[PDB]
Amino acid sequence: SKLELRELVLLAMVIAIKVILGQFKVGNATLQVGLGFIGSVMLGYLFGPWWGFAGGALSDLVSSVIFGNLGGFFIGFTLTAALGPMIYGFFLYKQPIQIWRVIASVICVTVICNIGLNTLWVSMMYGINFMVALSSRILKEMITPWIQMVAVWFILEGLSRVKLS
Amino acid sequence: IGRYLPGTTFVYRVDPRAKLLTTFYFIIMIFLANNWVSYLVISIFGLAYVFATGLKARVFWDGVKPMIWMIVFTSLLQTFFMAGGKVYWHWWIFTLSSEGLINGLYVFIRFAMIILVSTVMTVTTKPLEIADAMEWMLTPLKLFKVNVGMISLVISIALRFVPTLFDQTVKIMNAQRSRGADFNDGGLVKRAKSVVPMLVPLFIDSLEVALDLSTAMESRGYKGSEGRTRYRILEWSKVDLIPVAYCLLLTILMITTRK
Amino acid sequence: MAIKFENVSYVYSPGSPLEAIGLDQLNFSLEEGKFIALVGHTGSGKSTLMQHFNALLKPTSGKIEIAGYTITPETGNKGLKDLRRKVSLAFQFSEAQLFENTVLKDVEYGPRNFGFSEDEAREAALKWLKKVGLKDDLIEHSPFDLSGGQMRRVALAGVLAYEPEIICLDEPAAGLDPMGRLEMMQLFKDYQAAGHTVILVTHNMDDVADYADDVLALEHGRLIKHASPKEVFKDSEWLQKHHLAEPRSARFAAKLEAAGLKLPGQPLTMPELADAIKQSLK
Amino acid sequence: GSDNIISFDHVTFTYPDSPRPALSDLSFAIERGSWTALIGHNGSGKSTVSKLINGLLAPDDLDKSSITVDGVKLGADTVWEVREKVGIVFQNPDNQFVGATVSDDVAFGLENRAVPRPEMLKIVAQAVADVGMADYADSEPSNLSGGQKQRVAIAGILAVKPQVIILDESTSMLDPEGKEQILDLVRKIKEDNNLTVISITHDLEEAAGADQVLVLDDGQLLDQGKPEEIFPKVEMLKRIGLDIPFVYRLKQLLKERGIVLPDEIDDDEKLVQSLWQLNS
Repeated sequence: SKLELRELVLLAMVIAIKVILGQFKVGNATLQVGLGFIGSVMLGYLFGPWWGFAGGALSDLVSSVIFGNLGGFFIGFTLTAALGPMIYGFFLYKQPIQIWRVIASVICVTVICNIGLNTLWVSMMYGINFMVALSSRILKEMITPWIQMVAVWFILEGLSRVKLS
Repeated sequence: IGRYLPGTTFVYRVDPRAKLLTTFYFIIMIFLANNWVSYLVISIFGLAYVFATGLKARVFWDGVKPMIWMIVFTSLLQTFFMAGGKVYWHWWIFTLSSEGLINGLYVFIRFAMIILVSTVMTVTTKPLEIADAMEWMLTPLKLFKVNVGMISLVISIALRFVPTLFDQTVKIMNAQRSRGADFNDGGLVKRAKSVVPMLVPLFIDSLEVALDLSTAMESRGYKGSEGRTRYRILEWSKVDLIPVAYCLLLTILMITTRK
Repeated sequence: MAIKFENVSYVYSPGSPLEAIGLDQLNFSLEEGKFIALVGHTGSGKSTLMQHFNALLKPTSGKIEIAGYTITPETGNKGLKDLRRKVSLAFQFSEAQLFENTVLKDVEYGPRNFGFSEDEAREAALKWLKKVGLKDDLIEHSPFDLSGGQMRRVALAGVLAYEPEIICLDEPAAGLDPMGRLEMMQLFKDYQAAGHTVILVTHNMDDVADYADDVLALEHGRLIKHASPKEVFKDSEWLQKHHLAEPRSARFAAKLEAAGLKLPGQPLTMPELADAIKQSLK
Repeated sequence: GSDNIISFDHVTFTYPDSPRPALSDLSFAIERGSWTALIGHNGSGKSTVSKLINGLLAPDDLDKSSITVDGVKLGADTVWEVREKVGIVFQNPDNQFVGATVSDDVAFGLENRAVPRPEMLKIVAQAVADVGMADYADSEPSNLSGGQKQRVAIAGILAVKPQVIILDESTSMLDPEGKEQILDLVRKIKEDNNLTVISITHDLEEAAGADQVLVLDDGQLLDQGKPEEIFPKVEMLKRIGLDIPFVYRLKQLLKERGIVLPDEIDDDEKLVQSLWQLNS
């Protein structure tokens, strides 16, 4: 699509929403289970992987600047949040609504970026072993990602075709 | 929001580019320090940066708080340097040593220094000022395929409309809280549903605003990104000599202490 | 037998009574089934005050007796729901509230989970969708497929379908064509006649004079004047010293005074203005 | 003469639509220099008029329909050069606020024209001055009232120097305080630039003060008359679904009270004088 404008405003619009949804974790009672993946799934599904990936990187930038993060700024930190909407976009872009698509797309995001890369960026600058930051990661990432597939697939799927047509 | 406030108005806090470069140069200068005079030098400069630029000391706690007990454990882990290699022995080998203590105090000041310089970056600058600086550092890649016109546009709009969509959410939240609604009752199968009553309004709204803005942008004659002036630019003020000196002096002091 | 605020301050942070922040003092009482206008300059705190009614905010000082409950700075979040069936706030631009995939599911949402059954939640949503004047085929018909006007209806029926004792409205008629406001302001004027208090938060002073039994006025979080629309618009200087606007007929009466026609009493309203123009000639 | 002429236009939304045309007929013309009101019930399709004028929206045929904002005809590449003659103020100020600060919103139009910055500084500071926004020049839309963000929305238009200012639904969301203030300003801006204004649907002084009033119910133009003409239209206006301004309402209620006043009073001044007359 050459001459893309008015798709790009809504792009910034979801960059916004995802920046908003990163600060909000609700959550059940004891386990907080943060939001903000929704913004990446949104960047993923209707913008596509190679597009949403560009968004998820800008969603650190805007976020880092406003709330006085952290974030990035520092470059290998945004790659995680850029990667996130990509993989959701990879198999949800111009693709059908199906239960095989999400389970591959939810648990994977954890393993690749949320587990591996987030673990990596923790242990790099310090002497803490990669397997120490891997230890804490496996728990949180064996519990919560199954809570996303419940909200990710169903909530997106309506919104996928509710506003698409 | 989000924070922090530009000065009310305090002295300095000018030209985000130089100060962001000073922020980035300092966290590189936090590394490359091999001595106790190294950590002495980089400590009393970033320090001298703070209260000469005058801020209330209590404002710095907010940045240190979340990482404290983990980083204590880092500095606790490396205060025990013992048996780095060649001892998979012995009994209880790990023990307190000055070598680790000075190592552990290195990591405290090596870590805490990145949360001083960077904290005053956010506190002393508007978010758009940082963005203006960010897009300037971003510029030199114009030589590649990357057009940066739309990258700077998307950033400028999102940074602009993140405040609004926030305030629209609270209004929507209180709206559904009045006719409904309880958000905290326990369940997995249960309360994922509670997201929808805020989300669909927020998404309906965010689409409605992308409509109204894209129309106004074109009725203001937006042909595209190609070649149309700029109103809002950055100067180079007179105060900008201070960070060039502060950065260039500390360089040699750090050079001596490195070697 | 009233809605009573004593002695109610609200601060956004730690505070003491010297500060002017938020709401301050605020001793008043409002009658049973009256139609009460709430007016003031933007940033007086009429918005903040509105949120005290259903306890989205709780005071930092005083007490509030409203639905039979009592809201104190220590009041917890138990039993909020039985208060909000009785006391309903409707925010400006309530067509944003629409979420549900059907008009009738969006209006039922309010009665439902408020302690209505299913039989009486549909009964009420059906009752108040026709009551707020939608065609009945617009039931179903997902509410985002509807005109701007009829979304405002869906929103209203959503908040009125459980029929609260008190209803609070911030600029409900904003952005609607002149015949729309007449319909709306009559539906509330009819809802009042059914024995229910009605709160109205507006900067339009015209329909405050026409539709309201008494008005509250706030300047910088303090309550400056509580009286009926007539007692409020009497003063020329005091009204104008604060930034506050006469209703139109009051300005045309005072405009005839610039020409010197001597209109008897205080018309405030186009029927009352024409009748006292007819009287003042004779 | 006329500053714009719209030919017979049929316009629908065909995606998604066509139970109905939004207009299907129209064919109206605005005289140069004149304040004009387009009034109708929502669904008369007036909301789509102002967008068809600058080319953002288009007729169905493009052939039998002709839209010319005088001097220029819509459109092929014509569109962009038309937008140099005409600009619009929409209803939702927050939604369309394009600037970081006030003076970036008034400079946005100039930016798009490649006007170099030294000249942009002087035009922008002059435009925000003309709307009263001088002191607020560096303030932020978030922190501005609802009538202040339509002063900046209008100030951004004066900087690109339009021939026609179409107020599309502006003052929809606003207090009657700000409404009279905004219109009083546009009235000034109008006669110091000698413009043509197209205002849509506030009734009252927006209509009763306009030089030409077009009643658009429904999809087609119902009469064309001046404000002192069609507001007396009463039933034929009231059965449209519309209402009548104050002086027309006040003279109405006076007639039923036995006071008959001449059907030409467009003002409070005429009515105040007429009651000053009729009191002997």
